[PDB]
Amino acid sequence: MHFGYWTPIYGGFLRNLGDEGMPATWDYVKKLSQLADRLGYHTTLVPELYLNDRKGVDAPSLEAWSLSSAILAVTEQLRVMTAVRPGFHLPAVTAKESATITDIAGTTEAGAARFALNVVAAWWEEEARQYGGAFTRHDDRYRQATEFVDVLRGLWEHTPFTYEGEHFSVRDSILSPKPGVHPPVFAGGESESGRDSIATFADSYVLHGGTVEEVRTKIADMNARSQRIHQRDMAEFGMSTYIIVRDTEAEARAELARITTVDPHSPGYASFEEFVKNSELDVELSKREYSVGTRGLRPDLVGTPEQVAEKIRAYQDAGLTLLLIQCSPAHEELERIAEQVFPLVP
Amino acid sequence: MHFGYWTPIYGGFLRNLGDEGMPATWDYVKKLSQLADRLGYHTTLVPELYLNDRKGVDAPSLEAWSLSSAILAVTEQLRVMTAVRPGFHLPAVTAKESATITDIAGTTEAGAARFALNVVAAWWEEEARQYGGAFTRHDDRYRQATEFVDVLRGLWEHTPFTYEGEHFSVRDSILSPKPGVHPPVFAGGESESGRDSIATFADSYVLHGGTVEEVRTKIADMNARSQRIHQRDMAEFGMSTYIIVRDTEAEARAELARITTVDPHSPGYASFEEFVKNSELDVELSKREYSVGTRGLRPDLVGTPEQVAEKIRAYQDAGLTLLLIQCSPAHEELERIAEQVFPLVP
Repeated sequence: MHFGYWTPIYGGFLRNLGDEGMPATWDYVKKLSQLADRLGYHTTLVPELYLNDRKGVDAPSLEAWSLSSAILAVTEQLRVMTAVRPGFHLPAVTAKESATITDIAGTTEAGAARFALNVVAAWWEEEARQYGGAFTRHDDRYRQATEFVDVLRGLWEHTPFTYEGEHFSVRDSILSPKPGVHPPVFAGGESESGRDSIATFADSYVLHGGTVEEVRTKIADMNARSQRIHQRDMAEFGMSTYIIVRDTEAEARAELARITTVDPHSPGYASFEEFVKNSELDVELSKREYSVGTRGLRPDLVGTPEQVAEKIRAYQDAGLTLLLIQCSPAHEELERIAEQVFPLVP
Repeated sequence: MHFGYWTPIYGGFLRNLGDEGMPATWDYVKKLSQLADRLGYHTTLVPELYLNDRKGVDAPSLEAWSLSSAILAVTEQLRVMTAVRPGFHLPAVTAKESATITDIAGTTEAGAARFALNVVAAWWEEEARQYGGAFTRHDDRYRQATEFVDVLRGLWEHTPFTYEGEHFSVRDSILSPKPGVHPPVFAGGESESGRDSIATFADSYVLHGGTVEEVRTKIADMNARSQRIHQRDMAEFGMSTYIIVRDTEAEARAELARITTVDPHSPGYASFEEFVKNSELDVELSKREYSVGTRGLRPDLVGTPEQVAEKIRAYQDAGLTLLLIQCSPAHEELERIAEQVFPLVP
């Protein structure tokens, strides 16, 4: 079980509250990344959005690729998983940028790649209008993600590489040097049609917060699809989840109530209606499920370190290999998890 | 007189030779950037090209934006001037990436911006075919650079910002937070039609290697254009030049002969014909002028520290405020310049 966390690029993760002692500045991100790297966190997910989807469109937010490159230059072992939307990027330029970031980061002590990519869809239509991104329809959305990954892979292995497609196309392209260890491709998308495409192009899978049976079922389904396409199980499985660990379960449950106290005028839910409309997920999201992220409290990792470790161990047996923890304040909470929960989860 | 230098992203600057003890790796770039920052170098120019134009298309090369972000995270005072081609970027995404890099870098002791942009044209047509860039020519090339900068400026000052143009367009776009000190816009382009557009959108000007009279005339011409458009002189003037400093002038001239020894099988001149065709400069380049860069040896800063300092002082009186020095090996040569030439040039 690898322990990861979300990098706070929006000044927090709670849509009901404002200040969480997590400023959206490089000063805070550097301190947090260096602390997590020292504590033994395996990976950090840096989401890619040019508008703050947690505190309001006008609230301060950091750019994913520049921040990711800077984090890797000031850390030693922490892997940086960076999100990427095909509609906002050229795959040939992205492949070159990724190879350079692989060199800047190097590899872990065991020779594993310190940089990964999360192929996410541009669900926010207003963000695409504002930042000039190509908004795609769900069947062509999954085909644009396949073509983008085919060009990334093709350039990292072949010299020259040529590709022809409806969304992306390259002619006799030369990329030198190739990454030492190629960045692993992670992807998330619960559409039934998209599940087959994601099983083909991605190495590992990302999932939103769910119960132990929902996670076991979805991991088994993805491995079955990957077994029919490539004759292999998927390399890693990460779940985006919110964690609340305290000395007593009553303190943990009091903090749950505090963060779920709905403020009617909170601008955090600006992107909620657009997420419901243009994020084709199997089950539609409610306003309460969008309080800390995308079903961050559904796994219910709220309690004492022993209780939370017991729940984490059940996800490990269900097939989960990585957690992508959302905290508040992350500088104090990630240290608490490292000290109290990490030894209990082998 | 501010002393700057070119970051070696192609494994050297000499098209006639191969190995220059300057590997195109982050290990070398980090050592070089940290050394230059300690020595007192003001700025470093990181060119943007996805193919190696100095050692052959298939030779190893580093990506400009990821490397620039990583350099700024590991330095304290050195400013990083990064090149940007409008045909390979979305100006709204570039404005956000630039604001985040401004936060990662912070400011110098005097409160000046540690990140600058060099608006360069996509002259390499084969590179645009390979990496999916939008190749423009003539009035479209200069109109695309004006629109790109108008969107960058508009997003850094106004909230929301709207722009309409043939190349770029944005609708009610929100960018938060704005950079503390906006990145200064540098530009290079000797076309007479392009000179008026560059004087309008850019804060400072970049020039290729030239004589003291060529530089004096061109700086005066640019300030006269800027005076008619904005009623002000341009902020800075940088010249890309190659330097050779030795204890004796005979040693310096022997090194000049060594680096200008043409090798018939050198793959460095792969982009020479395409540079001559699609660069759009007042004077066409010869093969000998493309040996170390773009007329890097035309200023002739070859000699003893006293002789080279005397020549630098004449450029300072002609109107030049910044040098963008090309070295080989840069780790030894930039230290030599800092020790011997820096005190002689006040």
